[PDB]
Amino acid sequence: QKLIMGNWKMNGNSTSIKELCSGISQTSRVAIAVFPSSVYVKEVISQLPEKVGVGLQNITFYDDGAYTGEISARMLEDIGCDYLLIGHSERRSLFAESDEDVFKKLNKIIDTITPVVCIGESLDDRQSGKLKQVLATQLSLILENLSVEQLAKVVIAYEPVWAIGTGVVASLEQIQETHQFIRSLLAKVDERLAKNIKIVYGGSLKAENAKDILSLPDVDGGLIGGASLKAAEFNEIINQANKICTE
Amino acid sequence: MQKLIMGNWKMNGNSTSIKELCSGISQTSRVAIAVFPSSVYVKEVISQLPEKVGVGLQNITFYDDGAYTGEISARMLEDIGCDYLLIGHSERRSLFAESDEDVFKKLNKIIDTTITPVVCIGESLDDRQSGKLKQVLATQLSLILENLSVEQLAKVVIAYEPVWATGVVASLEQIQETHQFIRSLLAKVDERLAKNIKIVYGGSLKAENAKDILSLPDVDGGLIGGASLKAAEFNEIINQANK
Repeated sequence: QKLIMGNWKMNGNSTSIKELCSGISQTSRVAIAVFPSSVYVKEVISQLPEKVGVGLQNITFYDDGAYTGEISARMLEDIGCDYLLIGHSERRSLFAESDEDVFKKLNKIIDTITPVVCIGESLDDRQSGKLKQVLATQLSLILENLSVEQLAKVVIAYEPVWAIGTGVVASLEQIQETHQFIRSLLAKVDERLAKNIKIVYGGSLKAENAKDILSLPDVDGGLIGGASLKAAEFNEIINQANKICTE
Repeated sequence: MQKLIMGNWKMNGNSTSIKELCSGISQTSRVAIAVFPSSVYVKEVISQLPEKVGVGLQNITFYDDGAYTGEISARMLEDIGCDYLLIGHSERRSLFAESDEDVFKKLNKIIDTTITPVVCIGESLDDRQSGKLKQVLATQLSLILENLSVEQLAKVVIAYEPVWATGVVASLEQIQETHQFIRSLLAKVDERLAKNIKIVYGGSLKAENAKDILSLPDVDGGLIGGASLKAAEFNEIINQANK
């Protein structure tokens, strides 16, 4: 179940999305997903087959009621969302989403909807040797209070912020190094699940650099960002993971 | 007169609980009505509510379209067909650290559009009982009344939420002199502008107090929370505020 998903982010409109969902609709035992903006979710699930998983890029761990401008897990399931994004760097950097905020939202849907826990270290963290410290911290509340049965449903979406926006390139060794380390943090709890948990890379992925990244031994797919906005591109990234996983 | 009765469905309801709400609200004169559903339910409300009833979004951002998850834009506000937008609600200011500097950048984004912004203001129990009410209220409109022209400050709605009032309820005449004060602020900008600006009241606008609160001299409309979800009590308040 090679998990290839696309973060659409706040980009697009009603027309550019319907033109894409037709283009997105175009494929062996793999897993493709899409996270559109909140206002377009019911349209997107209506323009795609259920084989494609659809989710939202953020909810709120509050129960329904006096909470303005927010969406809940119960309002998440009513739309028909299969997955859910948790802990994105931009919600963490531009809105100060803490590790406590991540675990609260995760606990809402953990026993239901496959969660997508996003993690990543900053550029100052990697240069100051805070690499392994922060990634263990961003995993503390998850691995300390949940079980193998709940851990298996969690999908880690590693996105290295030290390479996003900073322009600093990411060699395929340090990509494999971090994915190998993230898996080792789970291996400290259970290795049979750690070796069969989907840790998808959420850095800069394009159709040009598609292979040699998914081909790495510790990559279970990608959390594609800007490249996922185009069908001829996203479906090209689709077909790459399809062929390399078969042979 | 003219009343702007608006319903803010904060974080409530489902598709089957909104269809019955929309069709069930559809039963007014030259008196504007608006509805604030969730972003995951906006087009469902557009598909079930009449044209003359406004449908706005609860929260957007000020950043342009780009690498921003979990947010909604002013374009997505316009492309989705929203006629209104709620700005500066006390819950987003309390629980999610929404600042006046955020309120202004989001308001300034949509003021040049056909969308009527609904900027919300209000002080808590600490502020008014300590006399700070005049300060913590002029602060929140300070940025807005600064850079916005008298023409820009038109079609801007001031929703005053009495956050200071659980069992205790804001007194009736204790609201009129409050709505009188905030208009005397824009009276320093322009008396005429402060004479036409619609200022609604963001409190427990329940059915058994429809006329009285809306009959206060400086109450230009209403932004209801819990009773907007029950269309029977929602319709009656618009019906008891038809004139």
